[PDB]
Amino acid sequence: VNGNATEEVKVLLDYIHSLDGKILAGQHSYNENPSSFYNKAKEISGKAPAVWGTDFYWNGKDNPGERIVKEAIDKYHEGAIVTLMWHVGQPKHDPPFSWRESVQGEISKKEWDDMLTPGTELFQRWTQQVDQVAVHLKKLQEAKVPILWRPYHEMNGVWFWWGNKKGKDGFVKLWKQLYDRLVNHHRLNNLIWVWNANGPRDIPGDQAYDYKDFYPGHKYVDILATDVYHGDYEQKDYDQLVKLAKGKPIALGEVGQLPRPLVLEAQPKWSWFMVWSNWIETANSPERVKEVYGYDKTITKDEIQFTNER
Repeated sequence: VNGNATEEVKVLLDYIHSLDGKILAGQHSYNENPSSFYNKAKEISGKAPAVWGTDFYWNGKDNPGERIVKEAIDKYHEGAIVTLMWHVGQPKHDPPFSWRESVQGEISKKEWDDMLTPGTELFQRWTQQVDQVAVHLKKLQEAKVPILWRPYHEMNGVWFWWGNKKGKDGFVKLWKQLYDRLVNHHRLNNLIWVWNANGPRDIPGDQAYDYKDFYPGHKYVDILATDVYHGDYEQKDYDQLVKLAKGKPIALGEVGQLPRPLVLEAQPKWSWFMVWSNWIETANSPERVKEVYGYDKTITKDEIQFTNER
């Protein structure tokens, strides 16, 4: 969607568009030890994941960005595909951001509106929090690393402060404001924009609403993704996301229980999956990890081949 996209983004997006039934194996790690569960997945399966993921979440004393960037460049240099997300507290707060009180804290309609209104204190504070991540994305651009960038994820859920914000002044306006700041202000051209929702559900106190109610338009999204835990690979949910994506790639942005081959045969459009940290052990038997990593359509790091290198 970025006319100024770098060559590594165009190469990676062409590769993802070419998967046509194949799926990249991926693994997320907490940024405190940003490859610890990537390495565990390799120990369990015998193969390194194709996709390496971590998170800019500033939950501890120190800004994690430098540590993340150093390992992302190393993993890219090792041949992995890099994905990054960003748990973050509210503009009204400072890091480290409390999980319960900030990331999942309440936000008023006025505070939300102010964060989307240039000139207010909350908009100014929001720009500063964005810039604390942008500086690291810019270092990754200088290293020529393309990023599967998944900001403000699970936005159809009710649990995050940015969640369940409907209407033209809701989530889609936050997405576009972040897009403008990163692409136009910071001239970040190495990002692939992954709009990463949650599987919908109508559970009291724990709802996640329809995908389309939070989609900012094709102009602002490269890839659509969803998070599927408990093995809940519903065919109808897959059909809903494929319909919204209208030819854009889709992916399993987070999973716990891995998708079995039968699920992947029925749902071939998933372009990657990313297991959430130690769910690689707690939600999957070693046999299941090996079954999925060994499936003929699953691509691990050693198997990535860009068509221009053949």
